[PDB]
Amino acid sequence: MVTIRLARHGAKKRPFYQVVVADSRNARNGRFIERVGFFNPIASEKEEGTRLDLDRIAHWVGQGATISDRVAALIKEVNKAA
Amino acid sequence: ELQEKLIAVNRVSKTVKGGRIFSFTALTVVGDGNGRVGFGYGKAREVPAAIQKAMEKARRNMINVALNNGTLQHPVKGVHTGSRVFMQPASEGTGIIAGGAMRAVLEVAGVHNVLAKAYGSTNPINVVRATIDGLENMNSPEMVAAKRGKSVEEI
Amino acid sequence: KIRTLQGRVVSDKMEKSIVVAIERFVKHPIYGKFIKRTTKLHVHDENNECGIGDVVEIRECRPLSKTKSWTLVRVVEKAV
Amino acid sequence: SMQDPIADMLTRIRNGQAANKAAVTMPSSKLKVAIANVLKEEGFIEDFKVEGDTKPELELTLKYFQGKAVVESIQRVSRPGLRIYKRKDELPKVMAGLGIAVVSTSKGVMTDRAARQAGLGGEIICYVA
Amino acid sequence: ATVNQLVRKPRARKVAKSNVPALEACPQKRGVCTRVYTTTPKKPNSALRKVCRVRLTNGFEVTSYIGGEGHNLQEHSVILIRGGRVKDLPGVRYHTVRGALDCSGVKDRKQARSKYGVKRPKA
Amino acid sequence: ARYLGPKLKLSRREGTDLFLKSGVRAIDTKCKIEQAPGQHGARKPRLSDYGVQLREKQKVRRIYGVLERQFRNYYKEAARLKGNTGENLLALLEGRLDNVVYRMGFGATRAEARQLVSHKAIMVNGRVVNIASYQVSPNDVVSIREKAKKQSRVKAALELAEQREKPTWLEVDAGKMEGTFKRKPERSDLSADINEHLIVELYSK
RNA sequence: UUAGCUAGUAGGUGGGGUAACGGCUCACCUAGGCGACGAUCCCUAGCUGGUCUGAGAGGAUGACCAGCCACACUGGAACU
RNA sequence: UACCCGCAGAAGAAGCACCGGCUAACUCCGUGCCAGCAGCCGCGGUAAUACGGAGGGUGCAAGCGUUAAUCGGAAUUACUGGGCGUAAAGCGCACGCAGGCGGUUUGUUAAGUCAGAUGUGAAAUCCCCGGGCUCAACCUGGGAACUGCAUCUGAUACUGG
Ligand SMILES: [Mg+2]
Ligand SMILES: [Mg+2]
Ligand SMILES: [Mg+2]
Ligand SMILES: [Mg+2]
Ligand SMILES: [Mg+2]
Ligand SMILES: [Mg+2]
Ligand SMILES: [Mg+2]
Ligand SMILES: [Mg+2]
Ligand SMILES: [Mg+2]
Ligand SMILES: [Mg+2]
Ligand SMILES: [Mg+2]
Ligand SMILES: [Mg+2]
Ligand SMILES: [Mg+2]
Ligand SMILES: [Mg+2]
Ligand SMILES: [Mg+2]
Ligand SMILES: [Mg+2]
Ligand SMILES: [Mg+2]
Ligand SMILES: [Mg+2]
Ligand SMILES: [Mg+2]
Ligand SMILES: [Mg+2]
Ligand SMILES: [Mg+2]
Ligand SMILES: [Mg+2]
Ligand SMILES: [Mg+2]
Repeated sequence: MVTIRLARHGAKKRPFYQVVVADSRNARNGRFIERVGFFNPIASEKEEGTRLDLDRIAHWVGQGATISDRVAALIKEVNKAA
Repeated sequence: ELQEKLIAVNRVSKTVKGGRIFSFTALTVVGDGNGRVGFGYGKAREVPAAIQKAMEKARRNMINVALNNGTLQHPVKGVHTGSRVFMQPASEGTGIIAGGAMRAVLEVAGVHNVLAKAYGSTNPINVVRATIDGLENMNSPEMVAAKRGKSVEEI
Repeated sequence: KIRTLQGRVVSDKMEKSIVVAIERFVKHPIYGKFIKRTTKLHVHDENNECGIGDVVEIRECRPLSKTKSWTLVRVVEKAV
Repeated sequence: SMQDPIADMLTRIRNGQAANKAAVTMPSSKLKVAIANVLKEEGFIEDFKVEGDTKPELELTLKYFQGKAVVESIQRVSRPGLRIYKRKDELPKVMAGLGIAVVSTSKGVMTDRAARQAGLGGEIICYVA
Repeated sequence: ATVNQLVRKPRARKVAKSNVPALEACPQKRGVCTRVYTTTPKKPNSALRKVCRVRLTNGFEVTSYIGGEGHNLQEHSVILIRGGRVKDLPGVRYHTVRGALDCSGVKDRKQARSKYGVKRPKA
Repeated sequence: ARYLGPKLKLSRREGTDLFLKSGVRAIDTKCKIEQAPGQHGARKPRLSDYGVQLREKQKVRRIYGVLERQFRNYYKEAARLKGNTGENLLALLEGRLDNVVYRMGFGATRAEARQLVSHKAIMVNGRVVNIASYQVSPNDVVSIREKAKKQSRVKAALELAEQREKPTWLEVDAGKMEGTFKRKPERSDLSADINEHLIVELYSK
């Protein structure tokens, strides 16, 4: 079905994830429906590192989109941050 | 303070009973760096006599061009025999981007920022001839105002 | 919301069908001249009320035959 | 045949001007009269008149300055063989604004400057400097 | 000239005809030496220029220059050829790559060695 | 990747002192400064228009210790940047760390300063920077790190520095062996017998 | 240095058919339909975002990344 | 692993093409229309800066040259932006269908043309200002751009009906 997950861009040894809503069958870095956040695991954390349009994430869940283990974590982490 | 530039030197030849007589030609431009440009062309058996005859010609036979803060008023086309010539007022910082023959003319003229290009024959004597006349026929925001009989914003 | 085309009837021979030509001017992509282009459409004319030469208003609809995806809305001018 | 009378108008101006003629005259037309209006209003000619009712002859009084023709160049742009239309944001300017382009709009014939200021595009009839 | 005319018959750029068709847009080609000989050049020059006829892996058979002073090439020598005409030798449109395959380097070269397939001399 | 050969040859070919030695000596007592290198140095070059453009670009490159590829890329960036390209080229050169290290007097030459940089003797903002072409920014503080502070090269380097004209846009504390890149140098800060527009001309044709 | 092409052909009625409109299919009827605004035939070719070049307009191009299509030894076929 | 500290010693780390004009860089010796060079012109028969070696020099540099290949310069297919008396180019001449173009006035229409609004023009790429790897390549935030298409509503001077 439709799922919200991380498409891994960035460079070798320097991962950078683009959070995307997509048909789960399409390849990880392939066709998606909507971009909805990003996630830098290598951010200096002096400034940002994790940004989620929670309004559109929820909208898609409301219509049955599932959510990665890793995005489900980010959302709990970001909800905690503020 | 007048600026003078040697554009091209060339060997021509004349034939007589005894054989070929070789001589030289010199094409130069003088300018005041502030809107005045002359070109000269001299002939002589030795090169120095030729480069010198030309400057002499270049000093008189000099004309004025209505510059605009070191750049042109509007794009201009020039033509003479083989050479079609084209020039544009560029913004500040660019400098003169142009062929050798034209650069020398524009430099000594005081045209600080321009886009130029020569089409057809790049024969130096006719290229410079075509540039000078282009700059010379180049009219000014004030003369068009005078012509049209109105000192509107366009003045 | 009534998208529509206007053109003239080049053939009325078929039973309940018609051929309509839509002509327009178009700027030439390279040389700038404005060129006539024509689009011929097989259109449905139940009742065959459209005569050749007529000027008619047509609309797009579902497939009616291998080549008909348009039907008649109404006649505009006729019998020049 | 006489399939572009506007080029004809431009040219009669250009040639009589080159021939240091005091005036030029041509069969009239609203469209010529609309262009003559712009020329006069922008000071490229003195004045103009149309005379007669059934076969109107239009007359343009040319203009000279330093024993020179005020009209330096005058060229047809759009033409029967190749119509040229421009949008407001695409309107050419002649001599970096020193000259003018005559433009025909939904609100009648005016200069590039005018049409620009009035948010319009149109058929580019000619350039004049 | 007319717009109308161009609208009926567009501007049509001429397609460039190549000067080394036997290469078929390859940087070199391999081939067997069919004949290995000398030939004299065109006005105003004069010499005995070393050339070879070479049947290439793609069937083409061409004449190719053997530059440098001295070469040990014969029939059935397998060589590598590259583009490059010999101007005073009409017909000759390729050069042999000295020091590749069966073609040896020029003997005793010190300057421009790499254009003649010559190793750097121990020194 | 670095020019390693004789240095005064370069000065001799360009017709000027390129500061490739400390300055302890009048350069004319170390070489025939006013004569090109080689058998035909005495010969005069009746030098083409292309020639003068080439030599001027070489001159600047040889001053800063930059090879062609990097220097061309410097031109490209100067061009892309806003404002006069010629001046932008010199800002970029003058912002190099090996250069700045030299101007604060930590190195007798840009070559020596570069070695200081490469050999992890220089810090920027208390952080070790060891690549010569590191672009230094306004308000940065470059310093000799503690362990490199007792190197006698550095003391000598600061002495000579005190005898050169003192650059405006740098605040140097000789005691601490730290210094501050206050601002980008203006054009007027840099020598006036550099002809950038020639270099600009060479790279536009 | 290809000018004519077309019998399921173009349309109509009705039955059948598909997940669904449809000559998709069949019978009957009408004689149409396409074409110099290039049909038919012949040669070549996956298309695009874009890539390279060029001041631009253009020219050339369609590896790597992404979107669509097509194929899975060759030709054909359906089953789930 | 990145990165940080320590040890040993300049220690293990420089080649390639070019130097007649175009084109930055010149001399000697050898050869003698030979051997050979050659992107174009063109070098070689006794002083060859053009062949080959040397010394010297110029340009690049972990590359440097040669070949192949696209565009550029090429206004040399010219829409922007060319030509046809003698340079390549007016059909030997006329009539004429299709086609292109069409004098002047009014009204009408509103397809061309013009304006506005709305939707769409995937992301990446390009560009701008920032952020992150010691810098850079590279990665990345936001923007701008996608100059296009379509629908609706208007304007009516010019073109078309
Ligand atoms: Mg020419
Ligand atoms: Mg490198
Ligand atoms: Mg049925
Ligand atoms: Mg194929
Ligand atoms: Mg793959
Ligand atoms: Mg692969
Ligand atoms: Mg793909
Ligand atoms: Mg199969
Ligand atoms: Mg030289
Ligand atoms: Mg050579
Ligand atoms: Mg000799
Ligand atoms: Mg090539
Ligand atoms: Mg071209
Ligand atoms: Mg021509
Ligand atoms: Mg005659
Ligand atoms: Mg002829
Ligand atoms: Mg005739
Ligand atoms: Mg009305
Ligand atoms: Mg940074
Ligand atoms: Mg980005
Ligand atoms: Mg963005
Ligand atoms: Mg996009
Ligand atoms: Mg009308």
